[PDB]
Amino acid sequence: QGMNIMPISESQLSDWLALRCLLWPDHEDVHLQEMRQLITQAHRLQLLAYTDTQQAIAMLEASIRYEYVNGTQTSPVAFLEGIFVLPEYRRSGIATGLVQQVEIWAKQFACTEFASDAALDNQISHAMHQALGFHETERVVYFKKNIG
Amino acid sequence: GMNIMPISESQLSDWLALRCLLWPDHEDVHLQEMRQLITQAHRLQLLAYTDTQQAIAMLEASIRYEYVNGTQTSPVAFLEGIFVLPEYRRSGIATGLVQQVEIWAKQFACTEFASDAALDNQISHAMHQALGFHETERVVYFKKNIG
Ligand SMILES: [Cl-]
Ligand SMILES: [Cl-]
Ligand SMILES: [Cl-]
Ligand SMILES: [Cl-]
Ligand SMILES: [Cl-]
Ligand SMILES: [Cl-]
Ligand SMILES: [Cl-]
Repeated sequence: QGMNIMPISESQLSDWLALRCLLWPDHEDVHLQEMRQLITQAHRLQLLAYTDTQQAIAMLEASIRYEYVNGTQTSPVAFLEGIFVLPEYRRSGIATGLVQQVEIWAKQFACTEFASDAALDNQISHAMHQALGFHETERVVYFKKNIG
Repeated sequence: GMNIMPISESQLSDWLALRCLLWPDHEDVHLQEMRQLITQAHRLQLLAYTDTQQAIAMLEASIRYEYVNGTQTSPVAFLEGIFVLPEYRRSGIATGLVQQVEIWAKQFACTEFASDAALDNQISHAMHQALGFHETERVVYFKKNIG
């Protein structure tokens, strides 16, 4: 009679896409191509939260990382790839419940650290991360060049 | 006539000495990390030597198969670290060290060469530009404990 978290199945790709496009606006086929791979992967977790009326109101994606993640001292570590809750549902703390499901899952992979990141100019994401129990570790500038 | 060479198991001394300046830590920690690196196919570590066979620069790099911020390809080469003695920077040995990674990376089927730096290390940012890198993203990292 409230909210409910579940790992995403192929049957729920549309509900996943609808929220995923709000988080990361992009071409539908790019999303779907990625979504279909992720659900076959053991090192990936993707969840949806539903209401009574079967409305998908939140999603989370996470991974297990074996390469060095900034701010960490162990490997592997869990990593938050994306989380999105509809505004009307933020005060419900379903985001806390989603995060907690990753930790149970990450514990299976012998992880003791759960990392994430956010754009430097997105302070709201910084406030959200702290509200979920994350603390800041490092601020980083990324560079790259083409290899000719 | 500076010479750039991959680091052998008998050059830990020169490597350690430059590696300690770049990342101050304790010797036995460095050393056992260094010994592991040498055997790894996805890793490259170089030293630059002068005429007098004085070690004046070092570089470490890796191939990354997991997502690196700012890139759109996988895998990518990644600059793990680079140090040139202050006195030898004006010689552009850092440039010659980067080039050796690219050749190595090309031959690993990479097309992008990524790196990062602490936000408060503007000198590194100036150095990355000097080496031909351009900025892709600025990012804050977070963490919480599980067990
Ligand atoms: Cl798999
Ligand atoms: Cl359903
Ligand atoms: Cl959210
Ligand atoms: Cl980002
Ligand atoms: Cl190997
Ligand atoms: Cl330098
Ligand atoms: Cl860093």
